[PDB]
Amino acid sequence: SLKIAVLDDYQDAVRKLDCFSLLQDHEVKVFNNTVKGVGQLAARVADVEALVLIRERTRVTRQLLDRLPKLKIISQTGRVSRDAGGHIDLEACTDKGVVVLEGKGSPVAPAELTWALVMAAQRRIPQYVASLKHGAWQQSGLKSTTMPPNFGIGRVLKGQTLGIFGYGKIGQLVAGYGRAFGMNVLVWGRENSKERARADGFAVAESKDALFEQSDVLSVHLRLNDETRSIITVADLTRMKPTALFVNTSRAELVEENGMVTALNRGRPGMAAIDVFETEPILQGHTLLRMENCICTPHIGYVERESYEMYFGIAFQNILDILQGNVDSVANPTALAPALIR
Amino acid sequence: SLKIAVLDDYQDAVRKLDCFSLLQDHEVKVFNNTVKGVGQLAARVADVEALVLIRERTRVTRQLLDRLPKLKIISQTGRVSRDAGGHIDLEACTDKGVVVLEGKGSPVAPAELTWALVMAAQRRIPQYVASLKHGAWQQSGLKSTTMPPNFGIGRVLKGQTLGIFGYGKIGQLVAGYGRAFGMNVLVWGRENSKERARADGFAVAESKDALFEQSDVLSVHLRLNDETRSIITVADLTRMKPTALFVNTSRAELVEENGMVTALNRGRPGMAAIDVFETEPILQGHTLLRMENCICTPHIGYVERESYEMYFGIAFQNILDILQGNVDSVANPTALAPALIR
Ligand SMILES: [Cl-]
Repeated sequence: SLKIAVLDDYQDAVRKLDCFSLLQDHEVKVFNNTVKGVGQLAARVADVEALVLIRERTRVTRQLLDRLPKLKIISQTGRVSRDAGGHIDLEACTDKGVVVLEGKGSPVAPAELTWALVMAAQRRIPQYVASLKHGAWQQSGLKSTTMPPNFGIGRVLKGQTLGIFGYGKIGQLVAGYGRAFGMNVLVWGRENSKERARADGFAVAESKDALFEQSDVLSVHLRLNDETRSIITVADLTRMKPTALFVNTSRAELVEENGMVTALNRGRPGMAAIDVFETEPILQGHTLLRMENCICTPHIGYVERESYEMYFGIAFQNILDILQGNVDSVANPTALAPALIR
Repeated sequence: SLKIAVLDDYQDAVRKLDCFSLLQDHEVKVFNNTVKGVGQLAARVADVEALVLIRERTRVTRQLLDRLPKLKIISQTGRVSRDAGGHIDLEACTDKGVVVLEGKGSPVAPAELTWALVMAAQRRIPQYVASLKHGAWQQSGLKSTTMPPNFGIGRVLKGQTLGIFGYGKIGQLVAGYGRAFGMNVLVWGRENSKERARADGFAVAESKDALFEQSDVLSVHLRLNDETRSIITVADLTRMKPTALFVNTSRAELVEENGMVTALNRGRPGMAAIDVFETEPILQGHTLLRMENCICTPHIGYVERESYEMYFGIAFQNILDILQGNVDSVANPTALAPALIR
């Protein structure tokens, strides 16, 4: 019987999941807000032996682990990144003999979310809905002199060009949606992405430059690492059409710092839809939130009922499996060794 | 050279269209708001000989035409309905010698808008967007105590049931989007609609009861006529699951008056997304508009760039064509016979 904490559950959804009953033999506290800074966070989880993390919402540093003597298990919803950086210091965990348990993820919820944003942006749904609530009939704004003529009006997807930057599992689903809407789908990425795209019957853009020039909607599906940090520059974005939509439900740092705000202010692309920010949560506003030609959602790509059932079901079962000596989900198995060999 | 007026163009889009230059030899006035008063409407359009209407935005009554001696042409964007309802009194037009020109429609823009609402509603996009703008991180604000658990978080489409009521051109497209997202499509309608659906590979409902009970998302795709008017009752809607979404982008009058409000207030369906209203424009104090579980858009289904280019292109060409004697677009051909014979 462990003291378990689940962090960063803003809408208090975790405790209402069918899978929550998996932890019936344990004492579970779910927190509904985020605390940053080592001191306050260590005091909040001082007695917990098992910590459940929601994706990358909280980072686990050596300095945090120094302040947590009772911690035995970190159970990660979704994948644990082995690369430099990563939101969990695995070596520091291994040093304390804290096991990190790895879950599994799914591309479906964030792919559908990507498309929901494509459709919402191209039809100016948030803008029209908000205007209507304030009494303005059929008004979406977007009528500035710097903007294209009739930019406030909806745009059809059929027969337009969809650029897909990155062809992993999410990119592949979203490319499929494009095809089913009758869009002209072009893919770009590393060599193996191009190969899998060609095998799937998708056209590959001539170059990265060609992707940004030609796309009416450009959507980014890349994992963040040293190769892809700042891979999208202001030069790339300002190559985009004045009527073009830039979509990013991946990671904010894929675009060079302030690059997006900068490009929107220069009028190319014409619109953006984003789900991810450099700093989260955003409680005190953001430049992009005050722009009528940006639609921003609060990192809801994976916030979905079936996704939570699967994600937490696995993270909770992982804790149960470890307590029975099944250590298959351990990311850092050398933390199981005695302190003498550690 | 005729005096032409275009009515009800709220965002002043018509004059910025490429097809607007078809009327370069004429005097065009475009109005940007709606007057319904027969006296105020007559005074606006007192000197014009050609009237271009935007779908059903303005009603043309006998008592309107009586107050308009100079009017010769009514050019309709989209189709002209010969139904007992009908927003134009075609008989009055004939009696006054006014020719009514019928245009052509397209299912693409309203089908894509339907899907945009399905996705916006299922991921609670406007709710999350508006909350974020107000400083609430990852709150959809669906704060009812009688809603299903976790109803404030998003829901994937994959694996869910898509109910389609009516299988014309728009329903066929929406069914195709359902299939593309991995939904189980369920089609209901008249025999020939059900037959076309089975041939297209879709499951069909055995009864209207089955359609309302089994759908997770239910979308209505019927034309309004003597049989489909008030075809959806409160009793239909309260057969829907408390987790279900009802979508209506077709016509408000398919649903019995106050039926949707009543049903939503009784928790069944759990949510609605509605593009069409009994009286348009609506007022800010409209009942549905106040509801957190109703996403309301201001009849934007056909308000789209390519759609406007197509619809107005045809309507403007129709005017040009009848001025040169080509009268194929005339819906009331007997209006062309001499006043003494009328
Ligand atoms: Cl319309």
